[PDB]
Amino acid sequence: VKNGEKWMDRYEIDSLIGKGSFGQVVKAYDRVEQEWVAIKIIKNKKAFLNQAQIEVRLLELMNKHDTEMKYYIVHLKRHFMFRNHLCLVFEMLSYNLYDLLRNTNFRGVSLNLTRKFAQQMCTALLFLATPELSIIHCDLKPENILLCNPKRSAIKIVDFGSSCQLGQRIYQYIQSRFYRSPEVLLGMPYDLAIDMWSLGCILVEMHTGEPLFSGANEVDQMNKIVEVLGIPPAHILDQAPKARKFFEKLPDGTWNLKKTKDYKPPGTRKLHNILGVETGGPGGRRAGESGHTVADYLKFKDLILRMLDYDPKTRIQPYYALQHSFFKK
Ligand SMILES: Cn1cnc2ccc(-c3cc(N)nc(N)c3)cc21
Ligand SMILES: [Cl-]
Ligand SMILES: [Cl-]
Repeated sequence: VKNGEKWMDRYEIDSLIGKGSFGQVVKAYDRVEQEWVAIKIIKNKKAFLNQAQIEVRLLELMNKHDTEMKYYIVHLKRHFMFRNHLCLVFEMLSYNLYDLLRNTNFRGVSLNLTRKFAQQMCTALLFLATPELSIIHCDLKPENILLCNPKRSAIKIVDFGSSCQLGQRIYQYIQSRFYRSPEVLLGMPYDLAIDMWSLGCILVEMHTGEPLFSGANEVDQMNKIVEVLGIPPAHILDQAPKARKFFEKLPDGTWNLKKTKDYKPPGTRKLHNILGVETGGPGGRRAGESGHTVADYLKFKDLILRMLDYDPKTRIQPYYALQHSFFKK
């Protein structure tokens, strides 16, 4: 697709904004509404088309529920078929939270800005947890959270390409590795709690600048999690189909790691130190900055650890996250 190209007496293609496995996204001028739009053009291949059809049904499903909380999700304006490609038309948005991290030279944004992102994302998750919706994003990460305007801190989630309703799971290998939940790593059946896990991983990374758990593969990933959170509870591992990819069961001291050729011991890389709760924030770089008091850090550490609960049934849901002391006055 070239700049200038006109479609159906209606769309004037300008440029490529984004590319994907799914196809590509372009900045186009809508001649009818008299405004710029983002067009997500799916490749004319069964695989992407079928997955894109599910994205469109889930977005259309969301647009049917007018309430406060639906406005944290990219608005699908319309979709249509053209030159044998499915095309999704969305409102134009700005750069994503990865680029934002890139721009801070991976030094991270303030606890104050992290909080504003956190509250918006928790609100999105509460909206998707609507019983008649019950949508699991399955690919929450900085790159899939966009700024609404480059001047401002308003954010919106994008890419429902992997999304599925509760009990419409297709693939068991889902989520970006860095943001993959234990349950999905362990090959267990997954609910909306995996997005909360991802959100935990994301918020820490927005403030520190570096991923919380940057596994180079699933075995690596699980060890970097164990470094911070220790061994997962017996009852979770007893039920896990891929427990034995990572751990070994014995009679006494039921569960332990499968050591390879050599990370820190289980639960020793304390989140306390990762955050720099008592040491002036990440790399001490927040020493004496306001809204970076130890009281402020500890509230965040609590909320994050509630988000990184190993147990998805006791892991903090979105409603109770919004009512946390981290979001008070
Ligand atoms: C880069 N960019 C600017 N405005 C946008 C609006 C939407 C999208 C977009 C939405 C969905 N559902 N999936 C992908 N992969 C991209 C990207 C945008
Ligand atoms: Cl990333
Ligand atoms: Cl995925």
